Amino acid sequence: EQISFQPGHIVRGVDFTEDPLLQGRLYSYLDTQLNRHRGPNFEQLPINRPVSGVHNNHRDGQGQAWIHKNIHHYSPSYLNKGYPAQANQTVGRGFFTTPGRTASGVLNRELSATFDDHYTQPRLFFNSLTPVEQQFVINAIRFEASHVTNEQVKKNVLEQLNKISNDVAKRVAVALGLEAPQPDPTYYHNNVTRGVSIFNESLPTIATLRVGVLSTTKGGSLDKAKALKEQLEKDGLKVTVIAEYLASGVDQTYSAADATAFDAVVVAEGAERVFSGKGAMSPLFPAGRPSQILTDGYRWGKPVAAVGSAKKALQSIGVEEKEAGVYAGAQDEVIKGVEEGLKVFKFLERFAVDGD
Amino acid sequence: DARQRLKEVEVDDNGQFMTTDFGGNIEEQFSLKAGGRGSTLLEDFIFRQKLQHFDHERIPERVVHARGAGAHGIFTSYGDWSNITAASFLGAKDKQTPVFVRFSTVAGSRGSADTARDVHGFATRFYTDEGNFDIVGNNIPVFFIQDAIRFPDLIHSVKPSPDNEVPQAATAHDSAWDFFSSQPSALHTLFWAMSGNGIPRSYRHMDGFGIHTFRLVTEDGKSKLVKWHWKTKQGKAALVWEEAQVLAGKNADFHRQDLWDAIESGNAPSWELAVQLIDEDKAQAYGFDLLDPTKFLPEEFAPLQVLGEMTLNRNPMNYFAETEQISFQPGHIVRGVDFTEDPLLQGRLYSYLDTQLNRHRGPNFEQLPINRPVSGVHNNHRDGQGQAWIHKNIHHYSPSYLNKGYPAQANQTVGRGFFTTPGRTASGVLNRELSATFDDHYTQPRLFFNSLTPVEQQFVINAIRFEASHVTNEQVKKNVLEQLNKISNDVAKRVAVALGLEAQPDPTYYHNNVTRGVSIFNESLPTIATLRVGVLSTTKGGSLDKAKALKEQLEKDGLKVTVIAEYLASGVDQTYSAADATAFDAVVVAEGAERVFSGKGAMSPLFPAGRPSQILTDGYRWGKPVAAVGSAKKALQSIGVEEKEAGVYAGAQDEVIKGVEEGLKVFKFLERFAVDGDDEE
Amino acid sequence: DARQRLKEVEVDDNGQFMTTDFGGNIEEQFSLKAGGRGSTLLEDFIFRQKLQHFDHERIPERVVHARGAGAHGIFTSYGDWSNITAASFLGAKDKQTPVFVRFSTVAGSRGSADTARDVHGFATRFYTDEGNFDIVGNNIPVFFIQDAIRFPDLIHSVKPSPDNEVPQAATAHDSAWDFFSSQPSALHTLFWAMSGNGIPRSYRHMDGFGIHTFRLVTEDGKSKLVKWHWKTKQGKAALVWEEAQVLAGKNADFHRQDLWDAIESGNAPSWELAVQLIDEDKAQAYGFDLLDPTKFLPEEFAPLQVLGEMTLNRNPMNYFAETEQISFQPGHIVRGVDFTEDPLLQGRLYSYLDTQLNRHRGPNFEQLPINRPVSGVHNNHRDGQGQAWIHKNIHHYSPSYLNKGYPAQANQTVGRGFFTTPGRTASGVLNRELSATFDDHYTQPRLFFNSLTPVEQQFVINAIRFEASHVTNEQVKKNVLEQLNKISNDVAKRVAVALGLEAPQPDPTYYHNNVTRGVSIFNESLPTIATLRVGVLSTTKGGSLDKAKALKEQLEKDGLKVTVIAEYLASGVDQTYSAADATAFDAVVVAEGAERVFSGKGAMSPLFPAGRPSQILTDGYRWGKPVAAVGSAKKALQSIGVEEKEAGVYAGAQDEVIKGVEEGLKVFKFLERFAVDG
Ligand code: HEM
Ligand code: HEM
Ligand SMILES: [O]
Repeated sequence: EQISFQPGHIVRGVDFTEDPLLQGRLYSYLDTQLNRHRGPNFEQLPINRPVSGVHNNHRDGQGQAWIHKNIHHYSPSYLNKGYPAQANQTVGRGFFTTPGRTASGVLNRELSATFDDHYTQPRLFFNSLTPVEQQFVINAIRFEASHVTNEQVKKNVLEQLNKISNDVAKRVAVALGLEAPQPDPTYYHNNVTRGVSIFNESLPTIATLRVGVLSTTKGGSLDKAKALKEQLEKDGLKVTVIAEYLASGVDQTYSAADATAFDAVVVAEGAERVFSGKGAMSPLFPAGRPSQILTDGYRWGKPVAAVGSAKKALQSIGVEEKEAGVYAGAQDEVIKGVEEGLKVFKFLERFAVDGD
Repeated sequence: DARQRLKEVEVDDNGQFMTTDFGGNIEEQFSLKAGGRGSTLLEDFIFRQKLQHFDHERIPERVVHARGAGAHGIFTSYGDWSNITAASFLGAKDKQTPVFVRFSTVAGSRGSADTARDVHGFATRFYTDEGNFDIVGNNIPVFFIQDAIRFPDLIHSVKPSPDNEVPQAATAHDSAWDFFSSQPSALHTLFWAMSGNGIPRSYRHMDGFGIHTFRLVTEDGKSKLVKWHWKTKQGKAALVWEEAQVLAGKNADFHRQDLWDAIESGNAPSWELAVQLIDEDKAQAYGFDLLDPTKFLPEEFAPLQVLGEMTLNRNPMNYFAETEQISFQPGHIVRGVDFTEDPLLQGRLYSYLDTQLNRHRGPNFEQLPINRPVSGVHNNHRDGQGQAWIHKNIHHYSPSYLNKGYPAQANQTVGRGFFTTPGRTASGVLNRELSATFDDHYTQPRLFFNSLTPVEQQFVINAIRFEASHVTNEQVKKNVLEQLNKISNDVAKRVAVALGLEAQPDPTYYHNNVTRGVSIFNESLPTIATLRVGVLSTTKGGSLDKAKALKEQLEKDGLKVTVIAEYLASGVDQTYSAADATAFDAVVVAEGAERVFSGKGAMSPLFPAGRPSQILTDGYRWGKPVAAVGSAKKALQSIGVEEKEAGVYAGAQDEVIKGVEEGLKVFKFLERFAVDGDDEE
Repeated sequence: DARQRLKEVEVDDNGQFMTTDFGGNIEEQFSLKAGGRGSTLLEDFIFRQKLQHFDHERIPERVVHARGAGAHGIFTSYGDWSNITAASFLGAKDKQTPVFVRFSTVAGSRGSADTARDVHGFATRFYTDEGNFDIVGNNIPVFFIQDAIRFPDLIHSVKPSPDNEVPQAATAHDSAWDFFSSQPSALHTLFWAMSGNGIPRSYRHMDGFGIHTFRLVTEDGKSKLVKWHWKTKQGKAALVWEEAQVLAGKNADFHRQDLWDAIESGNAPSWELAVQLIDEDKAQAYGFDLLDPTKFLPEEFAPLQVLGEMTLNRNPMNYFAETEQISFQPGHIVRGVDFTEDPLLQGRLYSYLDTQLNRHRGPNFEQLPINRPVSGVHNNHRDGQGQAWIHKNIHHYSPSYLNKGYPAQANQTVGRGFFTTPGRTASGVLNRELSATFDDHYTQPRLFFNSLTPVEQQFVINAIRFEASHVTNEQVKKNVLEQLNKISNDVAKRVAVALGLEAPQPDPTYYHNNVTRGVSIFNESLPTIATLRVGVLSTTKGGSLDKAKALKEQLEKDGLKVTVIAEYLASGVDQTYSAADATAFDAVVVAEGAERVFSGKGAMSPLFPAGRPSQILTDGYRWGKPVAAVGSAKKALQSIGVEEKEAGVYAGAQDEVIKGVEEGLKVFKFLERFAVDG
């Protein structure tokens, strides 16, 4: 909470540029520490202290934590013998502004005309995402803009999106009940660039990813869930065994469990008894909670699985083993499948695209 | 070294390159500019981090006692006093505890003169091994008011008028004497402040008082009422008002320079810690209520018992970080000491904790190096502005299974915890009154006046005369007269003369009782070490060689000698232009220097006209020992002083040295001050 | 009434019962206690709200200029100055703007003496109808340093030594003169502070200067370089150092009481606002760079042109809320004015905004009554500590469809917005350097010294002699002499005498004999003696008091403040000898018959310190004041070795003394009583 970042925390060998956003940040971060720490000595706090040593003629201030020896706290001075001494580019490893930087032109309250294109690179970014990745962007916009009560603002938003892509504006306009505007091709283009997409690449490792194992205290499901858990942990996964209560080997109750906590959900064999009938109706958890966890995990694109007879749990929510990211069969097959699925992480086959 | 613990926070910049406050070597003598004669750039991070720290240097001055100075030292107990207190720092003979002491005035702001007339603060912190114990005292044993809720009224009335902020550091204005006359409990402290206690010669020449009755408590819970006393081993000594006034202009740092010089020269000042001890069942047995802070306990009823000695022998390294930032509290109490139901002390406990939030602008001020105890802090406090530690215990609450019970409760029988005096009780109705035992506002002011010497009494009357003559309102002055008349009809009569008001007796509280230990001028000093002699000389003739030999012999006795002349020739410490009699405790004219007291040598571009005659005149008129060697006798003659007057020494070097050193013990020669009735025909 | 807008925040407690800060009538003279002699209860909410507020009264003093006093007034424009500036408060003849001015010293803390020797602040706020415009000036036209990044260095060196915090409000110590000699740009302001400008008689007797070159800008963007000047209508007047030292102890409030009294008695002080105006192309035309704040522009090259007059006629009602809390800023600029590339001014703009965060502990200090503009505040700032308004505009951002564009942008053409001078350009490399045109630190100090009268020069010599003699380090004193030698060989030699050192050989590089007008104090008599003060030394015995009353009545007819002094406060006596000192008066007059307290029995009363009447008269003579005695009282003058034929000493009948004293007060200080080297 106390650490105080600053873009002006710069060292020899680095300099700024005339980026007008950066320029004002340098002022704002120093000044704002005076509010958050109500004093000028916040760099003396342990988490803010440098390791290299502080030697200057600053004194006093609220919460002054040091006692300075040098009583000639000024420069230049004969009485301190020139110490602390000036450092620059040539002596003392001092900071220095880049020697070649020049100023030229009128003092202005303006921005360079070179800044005026606000649409090309939004179009470039959208172009460089996968089709369902693109649909995530449009569905975010659809959700967000649907909260705007003012009609004119919504049309203003559409007018601006239409300058990025006519198809984006058309697809957002449907959610808003607004007309598809006519193409404004000035900034349209089809170029792509690497390194901006998330969903076009599988994960380099699955270590620390979380597997929820839905089990039950009745029968022999928990012993199988423990065996499933110990194998998954060998790959560096964090595995939570879930049941009706905290029996031996249970990490969490159904009452406290949610699919949002896990990157994969697998039903232990025998636990299909909590997905329909009497085992699904219990005072120890909200009605339908095990089915809701599997439904959530499926609908949010996670790897989902069931071992042996627990395939019935997949059937009870209309999910088929045919599907990508869905695994059934015996334990070793489900383990290998779930582990492969975590590399994919999100199975975008389960998300509808406009006109698909 | 009493400052030893502070060495881990000390910063040495010698031999180093300049840096920012976040590291990185820099230059910070030129702003970054857009072109040769261009404007300064916002990206000059070096400029802004430099000037931001400058712009935020100041913190609020103390709401009272803003003006003062302090030093580190050692307290040594003279014995194992566990028969009267469980306090650790008093638990063994020759047990040593580091101290810090700050002295101060009260009314004036941070930059006002040391030699204003005022009550003086005398605050000691003991860094004991069972926490910080503070005795936040004054150089006067009684306070103005009886209930802490009245403190803003007193302080508002003696501080400057709120419309023009006039006058600085002075009680000599309408509102102060309106309050003194409307709130007669104030008359006792007023008399003390009108005496030598109001204009002491130095911090080292003051006694100190806790004022309040406190309690000492033993391990088994038995208690005794106690008054704290500091007895100066340098002797009490005071100026005269007409000299203190000039000194306020010539050297506003007179007292803080005095203490700093005494410590640097190896003449560390000392005070003995002494107590008066009273049985609980005798709290109301000495003619007043010992809960009443407007009273002191006469030593004839309970004598002083010395417990130990404090010696102040280290100056601070950075005044701001140590002296300005230190936060005294009467709530800084330890096992073996307890409070009393004194209604003034009661509210102080709240007020000194609260005011730290204003001065330090955060609740972690006890983490400042000068405020930290040496004994260790272990509790469940967390966060706060400027939190300087990183706590390991994540279970920051009690009671708790998870933290195993630690940090654990300490009380009377476990962990040497603090405990309130076990026998203390409350009885009666909740009330907004004061006990009728507090009613007498005049008897002890009269006892104090009765116990001063005749010229000392005249100093008191002349201070009131000076102060009350500044009161513009006629009725306030008459109100002051009526209240003074209740203490002493003669005092009221003699004050009335100066005010042009009419002199009748009101004898309800009159009496003739005296008590010891409240006078200053009835006793000579036990040592003249560190006292200052100004040797007036000249650069023409042989006077300087003689002045140097005079200085040499005087310095052998521990005196600080300043040889003065027209310019800084070899052997001269100060010029006449820069010299004034207020800086010295005695003035000696070196032989031959009589040439600068008349004729050509007295009119020179190098110093103001008449300056050597003025230094000698001031010195004589202010009661100092004055002297002239050999032919310099003529300088005494030129100002009309005779060679055989008390405290005047003429003759050869050896007898002058001897006479001056004897006169420094007397310190002030009071036959030079007229007393009412002296001028009658 | 200049204070009219402040009347809605004034609070009258007369006729009322005491309350808490949250309402409810209370008593607050007794703590709540458990039993008759019992402990105070935590539930005494009355006690804690009263003491909490007292406990938190103090705010940090100003980092510099901590010691000062101020007043309200009116500024009146003498003309329509639209030909040189778009500034609205200068836009019509007889246009009136409320002002508040604070005067100050620099080094001392809040309780330090007014008559310490120092540079003096002279800060003026115009509450214009287009925002607050501050001229944050000094009583001296040049500053110590050339780049704002060196301000902590200067101030640390002048302020008390950081080990013991000694000395208070004084440059007379090692670190300051080490700095003056290590940083030679400081010598010009140093000389000014060593002159009468360092010990002025009153705030009302100081000129004022913006110091920096600014720009005036017309509606069409044309600009002129400008120097701001305040010219006192009371005349410039100074004390002598040996007098200012005594006055520092006898009345630390000498200057703040002088201004308070003058306003309260109907003697409102006035200053004329005047400018020097030069073209852009003159920035380096006069042998120095006009961006250099260690140089002033001689009036021979550009004369003063008066624009209007300011008169201070209202004292504050609450010092703290008005004088203490007011926050000046050179950034308080309005349309029609612009900055220059003065590297000292440049950094001030950052510093005064930032420091308010420390002094007021929050971002809303402009909302305080003394800081508020009269022209209205409309922007999208919100929240912050102590937010005192309730904003109606919920769309607190721009640009925005939903707020319909309001508040709207204002610039040169729309809405009378501020605008930077359109022709200003930047050229060259980013640099941490100063222009070589800033190099000469000695010519103008010499010019200043050359332009003082011979005794006025001795005062500067004797100030340096006094100051430098406190420097304990031998080499620093030698470095001082080497730097003084570059200004004047004679100055160095005369200074070296007091130091017992040998002055270096002449260094003629910067020597010259040029003089310039308007920088001297003692070469001009005072234009008015109104508000000047006469101490009348009388006695209660005999008929002296009646004559002193008649002498007082006649003197008051010429606008003088008269204090009749005697042994005690008899009828007609203003002050006792015990309370009196010569520092309080501009002239001292012994009333006939009062010679009886200068010798014999009458001089030995217990009612005052020995010799007090003779010391008052002695002090007044030696400090250069007009002194006089009526009739038989000339024995008092003879008792101190002074005689009637001297300049500024008057004797004879009452009619003769009054006429002589009043004309002597115009001269103010008689310089024939001060010895000059040689
Ligand atoms: C016997 C009565 C009193 C004595 C001997 C006394 C003594 C002192 C002393 C010596 C100081 C300055 C300590 C230092 O040098 O830092 C001080 C400060 C102070 N006093 Fe008192 N005082 C008394 C009464 C009171 C009362 C009744 C109150 C309020 C209820 C009060 C409130 C304060 C405050 C708020 C400070 C400022 C503390 C700080 O800023 O650190 N005093 N007092
Ligand atoms: C020509 C040069 C300067 C002049 C004429 C000048 C004048 C003044 C004056 C008159 C005040 C007192 C305002 C008042 O009465 O409240 C003041 C205060 C102050 N000055 Fe300057 N000064 C100068 C240089 C500087 C510089 C170079 C800096 C820093 C870069 C600086 C920083 C400050 C600050 C921080 C205050 C305190 C303001 C406040 O607390 O409200 N000054 N100055
Ligand atoms: O300043």
